[PDB]
Amino acid sequence: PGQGRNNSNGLEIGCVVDAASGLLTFIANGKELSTYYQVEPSTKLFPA
Amino acid sequence: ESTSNSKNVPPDLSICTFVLEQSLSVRALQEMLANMMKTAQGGGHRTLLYGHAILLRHSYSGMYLCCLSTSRSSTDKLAFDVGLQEDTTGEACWWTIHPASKQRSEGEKVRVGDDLILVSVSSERYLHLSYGNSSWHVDAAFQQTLWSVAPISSGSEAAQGYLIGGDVLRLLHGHMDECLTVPSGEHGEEQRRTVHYEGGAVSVHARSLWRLETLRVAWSGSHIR
Amino acid sequence: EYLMQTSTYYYSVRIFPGQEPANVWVGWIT
Amino acid sequence: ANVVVRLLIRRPECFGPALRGEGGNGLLAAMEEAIKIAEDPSRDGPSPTSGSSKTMGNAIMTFYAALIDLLGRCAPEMHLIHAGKGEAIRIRSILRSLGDLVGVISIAFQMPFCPDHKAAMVLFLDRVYGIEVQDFLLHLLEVGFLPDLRAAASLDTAALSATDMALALNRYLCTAVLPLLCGQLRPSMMQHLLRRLVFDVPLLNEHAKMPLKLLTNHYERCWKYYCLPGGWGNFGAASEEELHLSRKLFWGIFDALSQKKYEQELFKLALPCLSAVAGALPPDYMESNYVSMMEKQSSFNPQPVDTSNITIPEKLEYFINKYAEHSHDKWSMDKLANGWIYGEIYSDSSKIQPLMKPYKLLSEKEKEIYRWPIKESLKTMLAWGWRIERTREGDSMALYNAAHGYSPRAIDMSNVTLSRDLHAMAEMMAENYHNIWAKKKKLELESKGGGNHPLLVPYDTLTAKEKAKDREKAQDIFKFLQISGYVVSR
Repeated sequence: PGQGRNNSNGLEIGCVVDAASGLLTFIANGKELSTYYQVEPSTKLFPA
Repeated sequence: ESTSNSKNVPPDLSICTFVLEQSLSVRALQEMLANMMKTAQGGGHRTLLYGHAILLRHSYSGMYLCCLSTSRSSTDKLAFDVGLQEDTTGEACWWTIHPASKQRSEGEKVRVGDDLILVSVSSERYLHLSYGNSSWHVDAAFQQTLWSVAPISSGSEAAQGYLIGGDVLRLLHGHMDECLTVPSGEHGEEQRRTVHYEGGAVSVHARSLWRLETLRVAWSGSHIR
Repeated sequence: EYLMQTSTYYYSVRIFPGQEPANVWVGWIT
Repeated sequence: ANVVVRLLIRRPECFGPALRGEGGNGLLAAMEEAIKIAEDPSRDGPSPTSGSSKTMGNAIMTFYAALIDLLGRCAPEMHLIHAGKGEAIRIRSILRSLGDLVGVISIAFQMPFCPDHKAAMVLFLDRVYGIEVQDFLLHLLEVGFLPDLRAAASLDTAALSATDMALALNRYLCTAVLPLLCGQLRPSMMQHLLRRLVFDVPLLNEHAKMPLKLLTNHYERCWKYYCLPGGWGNFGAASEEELHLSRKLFWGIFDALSQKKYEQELFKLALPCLSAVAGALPPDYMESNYVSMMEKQSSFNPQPVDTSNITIPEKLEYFINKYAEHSHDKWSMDKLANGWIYGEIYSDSSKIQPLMKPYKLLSEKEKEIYRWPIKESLKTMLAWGWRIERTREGDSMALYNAAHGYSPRAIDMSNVTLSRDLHAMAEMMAENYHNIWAKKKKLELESKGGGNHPLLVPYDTLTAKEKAKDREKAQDIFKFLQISGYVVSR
């Protein structure tokens, strides 16, 4: 609910975590709400 | 190139040497491309006449000085500046001569050391000597400017390996095959000022070469006495 | 072992989200 | 021509007054220095100002006009016998080299001065350059913008208003047939030409203007005629029995063979076809006014309304205040870009604006300034009478992403598309605003007791410069009328 003025809503900055077993972080919101989707390591490839 | 200060600042004539390739009439406007030598190869050593188109060939470069269509000259916004180009194709390629005054006429034979007037056949402009800022600038303009020619060399000489001024050469020893050589320094600062001899591989190469030229502007490329 | 650091490969495939044409979904895919 | 060109360029002693260098003839400086000396002041440089229609005064800018006229008339003949294949290309090259001379369009653009010199100016472009390529015609799109605007105003049987230089203007437009021999944005010169035939001041001169309107539609797209056909159909229905016999010609030329691969609609062609049918029978007989009319189908308002006694129902309680605060936020953003900051004491030198505060604490003067146009607009379409909706999900007043918590944010609301009926309503509102501007112009003209202004004109008369401001105001109207869950429609 921050509602950032103009196009200032994160721009989906990516931050790879050291471990792929648990989770990788790829968010755009100013505060985290829920991106868990716990899966085994599958792939990392070109951005889409 | 300022050749007036012959005693103070020596000039160079290798870049100023010019050679005439062909002499045609303005009436003889040959047909354009998609009908280069078709019919203009009859005889040889054809004499030069007033009012005939002439082609200026530079001595050591095969570029031709004719009718550069550029607007880089902002001195008067109108006069074209003439440069050099390779192809002998297109109407903007030839210059034709004109007499200085009524003492001559169009159709005579040009004598040695006369006064000449040059006009571009394309833009109908003359060679100009406009002053940019206390300096010279060649321009293609419509103002009068006289010009003169000095014969440096002839093509009919039967040299076949004799000495002519303006030709670079090597000063070498007959027996030991020794020639002079100038060393190379760290970056062209001081070590290029020394002189020494060196034979063997360095004989037939670049650093052992100098140009021999006569002080006289007229007939500089003559047999050395 | 990214000691004295939080994450790595800080980058983004930027799409201006402030306009919100239809509240677009964003995330990785398999 | 070849001999005179060769001799004149061999001896160019026709120097310029201001520009340096050999030769001269620099219009971009000479014309501009001569106008400031000749137009307002007298013939000499230092001299008082006098003279109306005065056609070192009339000397130099006519000497030049003669010079470029001679150059244009001595330019080689084009597209009839010689087309770049007759050795005469060097003459054209020299003429173009005399780019600097390519600025003939720029020279003709300085419209305040004899109208006859513009004939030579356009003749030079016709001869040496040509506008056979569409790029130059897209750059210009008009023979003359201000002359076209002024010829509309100079149309009446009055002593001090017309019949002074309008005859010279008519002769110049008679010469101006350059567009003869796919509109991109909005070419609307046929609406300007429509005014010319309403009252034929120059006799027999309408023959030169007939093909300008006739051949234009052949090049033009059918859809490019948007509401100018509606206005022209209104005028044609009004004057179906009139000396304007080109109306039926335009009707035929459009309606017949306007059906391209698109096969555009004929419902809008049904509105004036029935009017023409009902107005063709009461007249008894014209010899040629109904011959070609076989298939007519595929198968100025100065005072719009008066709102002196119109009461506004008080259904506006929250969104009006919210959008007034939004307008004040936009003004605050503008003054922040200027450099103004909030303060306690007003100071123009220090750029202090104490009005940077919420609308509830704002001052009555600025409140009335922000509220009067919106209230007047709402009163106007309430007086006209249209339905008002109260959709629940259309509440987009606050949905996009300092002292007293004043933190305005920019909103990009120009990305929203609006319906055609709402576009028509906003166009009616824009016409009302233009009529208000015309009313203030009439009031100031009556107060002054004399003068003229070419902005007392309809939509299509407006060029792109003023149409940019018109479209910006229309976009503001769209932004105001596209939100708050309020929908106006018939």
